[PDB]
Amino acid sequence: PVTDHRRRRAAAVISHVEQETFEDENDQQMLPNMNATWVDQRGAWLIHIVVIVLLRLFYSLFGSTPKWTWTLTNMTYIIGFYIMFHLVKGTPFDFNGGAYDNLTMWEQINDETLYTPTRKFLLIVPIVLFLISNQYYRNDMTLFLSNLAVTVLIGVVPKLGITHRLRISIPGITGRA
Amino acid sequence: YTRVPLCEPEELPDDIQKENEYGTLDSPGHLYQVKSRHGKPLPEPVVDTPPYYISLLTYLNYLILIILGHVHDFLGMTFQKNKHLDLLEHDGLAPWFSNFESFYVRRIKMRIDDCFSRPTTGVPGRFIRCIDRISHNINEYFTYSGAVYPCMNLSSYNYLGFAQSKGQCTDAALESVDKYSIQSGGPRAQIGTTDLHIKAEKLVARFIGKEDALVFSMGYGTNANLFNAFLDKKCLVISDELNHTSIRTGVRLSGAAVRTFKHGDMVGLEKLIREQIVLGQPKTNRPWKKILICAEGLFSMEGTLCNLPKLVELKKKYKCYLFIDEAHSIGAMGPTGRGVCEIFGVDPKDVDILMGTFTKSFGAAGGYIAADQWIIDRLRLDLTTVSYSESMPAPVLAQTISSLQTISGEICPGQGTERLQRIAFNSRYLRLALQRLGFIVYGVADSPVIPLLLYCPSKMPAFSRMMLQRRIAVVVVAYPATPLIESRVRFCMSASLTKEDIDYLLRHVSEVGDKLNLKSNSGKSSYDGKRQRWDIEEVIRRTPEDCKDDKYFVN
Amino acid sequence: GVRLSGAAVRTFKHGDMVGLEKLIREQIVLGQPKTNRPWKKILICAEGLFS
Ligand SMILES: C[C@@H]1CC[C@@]2(OC1)O[C@H]1C[C@H]3[C@@H]4CC=C5C[C@@H](OCCC(CO[C@H]6O[C@H](CO)[C@@H](O[C@H]7O[C@H](CO)[C@@H](O)[C@H](O)[C@H]7O)[C@H](O)[C@H]6O)CO[C@H]6O[C@H](CO)[C@@H](O[C@H]7O[C@H](CO)[C@@H](O)[C@H](O)[C@H]7O)[C@H](O)[C@H]6O)CC[C@]5(C)[C@H]4CC[C@]3(C)[C@H]1[C@@H]2C
Ligand SMILES: CCCCCCCCCCCCCCCCCCCCCCCCCCC(=O)N[C@@H](CO)[C@H](O)[C@H](O)CCCCCCCCCCCCCC
Repeated sequence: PVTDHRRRRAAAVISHVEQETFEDENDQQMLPNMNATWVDQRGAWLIHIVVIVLLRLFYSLFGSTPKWTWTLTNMTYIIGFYIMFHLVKGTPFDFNGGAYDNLTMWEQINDETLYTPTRKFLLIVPIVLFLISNQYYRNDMTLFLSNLAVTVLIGVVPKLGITHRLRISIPGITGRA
Repeated sequence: YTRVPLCEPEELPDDIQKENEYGTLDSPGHLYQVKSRHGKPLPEPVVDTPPYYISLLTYLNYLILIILGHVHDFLGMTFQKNKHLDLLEHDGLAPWFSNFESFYVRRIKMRIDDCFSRPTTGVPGRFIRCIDRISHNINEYFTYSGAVYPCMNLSSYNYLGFAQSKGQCTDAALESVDKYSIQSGGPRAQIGTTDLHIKAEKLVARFIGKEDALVFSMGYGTNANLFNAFLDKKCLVISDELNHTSIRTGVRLSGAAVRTFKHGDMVGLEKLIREQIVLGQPKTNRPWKKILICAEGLFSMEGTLCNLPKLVELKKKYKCYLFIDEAHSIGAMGPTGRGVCEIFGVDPKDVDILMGTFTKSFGAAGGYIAADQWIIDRLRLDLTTVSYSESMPAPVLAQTISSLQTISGEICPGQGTERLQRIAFNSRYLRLALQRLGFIVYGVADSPVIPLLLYCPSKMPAFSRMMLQRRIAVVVVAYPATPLIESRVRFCMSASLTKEDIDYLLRHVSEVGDKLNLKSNSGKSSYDGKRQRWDIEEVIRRTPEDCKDDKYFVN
Repeated sequence: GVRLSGAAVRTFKHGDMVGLEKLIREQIVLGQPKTNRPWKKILICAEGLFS
């Protein structure tokens, strides 16, 4: 081959995305991403509170018990955020030649900067939501355990210094480099 | 019916046609002369924002659109496959394009596609003729009928009104056709070059103010095939985040390292220059062979000017090079029309390389590059387009030469200055009136592009269709071309329009905006720090006199 | 003399050519301290017979 541009699919229990070469990194990431730039903008922080309030009011319009309402709103918010950010990999529009085909939107925020204020806020929201919500279903231990498990396993572990560029081949042979 | 009809030209007297293409001035009081800034630097621009609920509503609308689009795609492509035969593998062959890489075009823009790709006919002058069409399914296919109606033109790149079929330029082009055929033998190296090429190059070099210049057939190829001639993998390019795709393609083909700085932020540029000079090349820390700075004269999406003296002093201090693009600034900006250099008074010797395009003002197709003697002498041997591509045709050369001579003043005296005064007055009057009504308008005081912000996505099709029903042509842009919050409508002013047309447009736009609730001004646009919600009659009566004064513009 | 000159000094073990080659390669690649610029020149000093 005169170019040697291929995608690898090495299989292992624990694997990481290899560091980009000179051409892919220093040259093919120069223009605004247009997929993660909108995070640090106007009105990008209150919208989460608005969504939480709207979900809580929509569930309360049904007329259910507070415990079920708050558990459902926590689960729905966390699952929606996960589906939006952590699950999908890529970008809806061609960037240069497919440079961002191995990373999620979370990794692309602020040009792969580990600690920025928006990341701190996004991590803080689920914890405060859990502390506010648990006060209604403390009596039931099963629901408390379920809420704690959802929060820790979905809304806490991915947003960590570890598990950055971390892939597991259990649900499918992932692609690295 | 499905195919686009071929329209037979209409028979009209001469005067009606001349009035259709170019207007006639009513009073000598509708002209303005542009001054030159000697030692006044450009102040930092100020922008205005709407209240929060607009942003929240926009975010909710986009969230709903994305959710329903993805759900529809998944359900439709899981429960049935006969209709979606262009997005699945057939007889062991992959599809042409991918599902995820074209989500937006198929799922959001396709429902409002009637606002794009509008067929027209005739000269694109003051009034542009359009062919009617009927939407079928959801903007899938169209049926055409033999009917053509005129519309007011606010969507064409015609600044000085050179798009005419009756004048000196048309006669020059016809004489050129009579003398030189439309045939071009081949590349300029082999047989292509003639005497008219040399005449045009010398005239362009004299007009711009540099030593020598070259000509090309396409503006895109001027940038796409230029940077590989003198750049390599050991050079650094610092460019604004808002540059045309041709520059990015040329730099990508060259292979040099690219670092970008935020628009209108000189401190970050200085910090980046210092850090890149200190650190050096990656993995080896050798010094950079050379450093080049790329910038554009006037930015079309915002109508803002670049700060030239700051760049000149920075490059002189740190020993860098400068590249300036003047697609939207040549022939329309400055007391005479030389460009931003005449506006700021900076000598052209400071800028190493200048570029331009003849499509936006001179009514032709081509491009040019202007530099010193030895640089051009080397680049002529080291370029790719000269000895591998075609050559410029003769009618385009004749049109360009006639337009440049007319603007310079050698022939047809008392025309270029009058056109420049017309366009300046029109731009200033429209911008001031729009700001006084209560809208949000970006850009400098004298810029032919007037962007008006329309935030909510559902307000673009409604505004466009209502304006089309009232015989006004507009252009709307949206995500991903523009930021998610900010979507805008762009106005391109001409020297062929008249104050009565501006009044007609102002009345209709004001009433439509009142209907759609597009007036959101926070008082930072006004120079006295108060909200402005005036009447149309009062604005029409007072603005034309106060349009000339420069104290009513914040920037 | 070298101390009065002011140049950088690196020493290699007596009768060990492999270490000398490794040191030469590393010093050519690395460059000057704190700047990683290439050395202007390199000089090798040795004695004929060691007393
Ligand atoms: C009862 C309850 C009710 C409630 C509830 O639960 C049930 O209701 C349920 C309703 C559920 C949703 C239903 C549907 C979706 C869309 C799905 O998808 C998004 C879009 C795509 C996202 O991106 C991927 O796709 C990128 C594509 O480039 C990949 O990129 C790389 O890989 C490239 C490979 O070429 C290389 O180029 C490079 O290495 C690189 O570019 C990368 O993997 C990854 O980024 C993925 O999907 C698309 O892509 C598929 C593959 O092409 C399409 O085809 C496939 O599906 C066809 C279907 O007929 C079949 O023929 C075949 O299986 C096959 O052809 C599929 O149709 C289409 O959707 C994401 C999940 C979601 C939202 C579900 C969430 C859970 C629910 C809300 C449940 C909810 C909780
Ligand atoms: C009445 C039922 C209940 C209603 C509630 C519905 C669910 C709402 C729950 C809250 C969800 C979390 C809220 C956080 C978000 C706050 C507001 C953000 C506003 C929109 C931002 C748009 C950004 C555009 C950037 C473009 C981009 O780059 N896109 C992609 C690739 O990078 C991303 O992959 C892409 O966007 C996500 C694709 C996800 C596809 C969704 C598929 C789900 C199908 C529907 C199933 C239900 C899901 C909800 C449980």
